[PDB]
Amino acid sequence: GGSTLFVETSLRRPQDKDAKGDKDGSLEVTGQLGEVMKESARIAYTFARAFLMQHAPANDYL
Amino acid sequence: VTSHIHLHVPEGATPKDGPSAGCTIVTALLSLAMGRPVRQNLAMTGEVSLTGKILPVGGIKE
Repeated sequence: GGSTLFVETSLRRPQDKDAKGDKDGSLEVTGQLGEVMKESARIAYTFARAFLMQHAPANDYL
Repeated sequence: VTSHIHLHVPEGATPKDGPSAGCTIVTALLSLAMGRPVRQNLAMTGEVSLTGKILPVGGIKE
Protein backbone atom coordinates (compact mmCIF):
# COMPACT_ATOMS: atom_id res chain seq x y z
CA GLY A 1 0.00 0.00 0.00
CA GLY A 2 0.90 3.66 0.15
CA SER A 3 1.93 5.48 3.30
CA THR A 4 3.21 8.88 4.40
CA LEU A 5 6.75 9.43 5.66
CA PHE A 6 7.90 12.51 7.57
CA VAL A 7 11.14 13.58 5.96
CA GLU A 8 13.17 15.38 8.61
CA THR A 9 16.17 17.71 8.52
CA SER A 10 18.59 19.07 11.10
CA LEU A 11 21.68 21.27 11.33
CA ARG A 12 24.24 18.80 12.66
CA ARG A 13 27.08 21.33 13.14
CA PRO A 14 27.35 24.95 14.27
CA GLN A 15 26.25 27.45 11.64
CA ASP A 16 29.03 29.96 12.33
CA LYS A 17 32.14 27.85 12.10
CA ASP A 18 33.75 31.04 10.79
CA ALA A 19 32.13 34.34 9.86
CA LYS A 20 34.71 34.45 7.05
CA GLY A 21 34.46 30.69 6.44
CA ASP A 22 33.84 29.71 2.81
CA LYS A 23 33.43 25.97 3.39
CA ASP A 24 30.57 24.69 1.26
CA GLY A 25 27.58 23.37 3.15
CA SER A 26 28.08 19.64 3.46
CA LEU A 27 25.25 17.11 3.31
CA GLU A 28 24.58 13.91 5.22
CA VAL A 29 21.73 11.55 4.35
CA THR A 30 20.12 8.69 6.23
CA GLY A 31 17.49 6.18 5.17
CA GLN A 32 19.69 3.34 3.85
CA LEU A 33 19.20 4.86 0.41
CA GLY A 34 20.34 3.52 -2.95
CA GLU A 35 22.74 5.22 -5.32
CA VAL A 36 19.98 6.67 -7.50
CA MET A 37 18.47 8.03 -4.30
CA LYS A 38 21.80 9.61 -3.37
CA GLU A 39 22.01 11.34 -6.74
CA SER A 40 18.40 12.51 -6.48
CA ALA A 41 19.07 13.93 -3.02
CA ARG A 42 22.16 15.72 -4.31
CA ILE A 43 20.15 17.16 -7.21
CA ALA A 44 17.43 18.38 -4.85
CA TYR A 45 20.12 19.88 -2.60
CA THR A 46 21.66 21.85 -5.45
CA PHE A 47 18.30 23.05 -6.76
CA ALA A 48 17.25 24.19 -3.29
CA ARG A 49 20.51 26.12 -2.99
CA ALA A 50 19.96 27.77 -6.37
CA PHE A 51 16.32 28.61 -5.61
CA LEU A 52 17.18 30.19 -2.26
CA MET A 53 19.80 32.17 -4.16
CA GLN A 54 17.31 33.37 -6.78
CA HIS A 55 14.81 34.24 -4.03
CA ALA A 56 16.68 35.09 -0.79
CA PRO A 57 20.22 36.12 -1.78
CA ALA A 58 21.10 37.31 1.72
CA ASN A 59 20.32 33.95 3.36
CA ASP A 60 23.45 31.80 3.06
CA TYR A 61 22.10 29.01 5.29
CA LEU A 62 22.36 26.26 2.67
CA VAL B 1 36.67 29.89 -14.60
CA THR B 2 35.60 30.77 -11.03
CA SER B 3 32.28 29.12 -10.17
CA HIS B 4 31.30 25.80 -8.63
CA ILE B 5 28.89 24.04 -10.98
CA HIS B 6 26.69 20.95 -10.86
CA LEU B 7 25.85 19.28 -14.17
CA HIS B 8 23.47 16.33 -14.50
CA VAL B 9 23.36 14.05 -17.53
CA PRO B 10 20.39 11.65 -17.29
CA GLU B 11 21.18 7.95 -17.16
CA GLY B 12 20.20 5.69 -20.03
CA ALA B 13 23.02 6.00 -22.56
CA THR B 14 24.76 2.75 -23.38
CA PRO B 15 28.37 2.78 -22.10
CA LYS B 16 29.91 3.01 -25.58
CA ASP B 17 27.84 5.93 -26.90
CA GLY B 18 27.86 7.87 -23.62
CA PRO B 19 30.69 10.19 -24.71
CA SER B 20 28.39 11.25 -27.57
CA ALA B 21 27.08 13.78 -25.03
CA GLY B 22 30.29 15.82 -25.29
CA CYS B 23 28.92 18.60 -27.48
CA THR B 24 25.66 18.62 -25.53
CA ILE B 25 27.56 19.12 -22.27
CA VAL B 26 29.75 21.83 -23.79
CA THR B 27 26.81 23.79 -25.16
CA ALA B 28 24.93 23.43 -21.87
CA LEU B 29 27.92 24.86 -20.02
CA LEU B 30 28.20 27.75 -22.47
CA SER B 31 24.47 28.47 -22.21
CA LEU B 32 24.73 28.58 -18.43
CA ALA B 33 27.78 30.85 -18.62
CA MET B 34 26.11 33.34 -20.98
CA GLY B 35 22.53 32.57 -19.91
CA ARG B 36 21.40 32.65 -23.55
CA PRO B 37 18.95 29.73 -23.83
CA VAL B 38 19.78 27.42 -26.71
CA ARG B 39 17.53 27.64 -29.76
CA GLN B 40 14.30 25.71 -29.40
CA ASN B 41 13.53 22.31 -30.94
CA LEU B 42 17.26 21.64 -31.29
CA ALA B 43 19.29 18.54 -30.50
CA MET B 44 22.94 17.60 -30.88
CA THR B 45 25.25 14.64 -30.38
CA GLY B 46 28.91 13.83 -30.87
CA GLU B 47 32.24 13.65 -29.05
CA VAL B 48 34.65 16.45 -28.17
CA SER B 49 38.43 16.20 -28.19
CA LEU B 50 39.71 18.86 -25.77
CA THR B 51 40.39 21.10 -28.78
CA GLY B 52 37.05 21.58 -30.53
CA LYS B 53 37.43 18.79 -33.05
CA ILE B 54 34.43 16.46 -33.08
CA LEU B 55 34.40 12.71 -33.67
CA PRO B 56 31.86 10.28 -35.14
CA VAL B 57 29.34 8.39 -33.03
CA GLY B 58 27.19 5.29 -33.44
CA GLY B 59 23.47 4.57 -33.34
CA ILE B 60 22.63 7.41 -35.72
CA LYS B 61 19.33 5.85 -36.80
CA GLU B 62 17.94 5.48 -33.27
